[PDB]
Amino acid sequence: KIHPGVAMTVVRTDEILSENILFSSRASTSMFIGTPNVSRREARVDAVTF
Amino acid sequence: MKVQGSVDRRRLQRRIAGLLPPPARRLNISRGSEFTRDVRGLVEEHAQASSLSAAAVWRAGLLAPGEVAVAGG
Repeated sequence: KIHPGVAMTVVRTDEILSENILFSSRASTSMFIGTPNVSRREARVDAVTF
Repeated sequence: MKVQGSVDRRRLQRRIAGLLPPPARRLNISRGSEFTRDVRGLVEEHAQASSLSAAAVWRAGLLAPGEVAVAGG
């Protein structure tokens, strides 16, 4: 426990969970909606995927 | 003036209307209905099983020309 010739700095990164609040002003984005689609695929021996 | 040599006129259209249709995919959905004959017709998997009758078999279509059982005659 002798002090060496040189000194040192120690750096670390820390994570903090945080519950945030988001405000949005009215009419800030225009959205265009499309018609939904349904297709089928992966026809396999016992099942179908949609 | 109307010679009409080939038989394609007024006749081949019926043949190609049968040879025409492909199987359906990408059927569009409405929220409020949520279930239709359209979705069912896309869904139906069309199994192959015998009811052991003349009318029942012909309706099930097991006497199918291709390898797969097809109904509707």
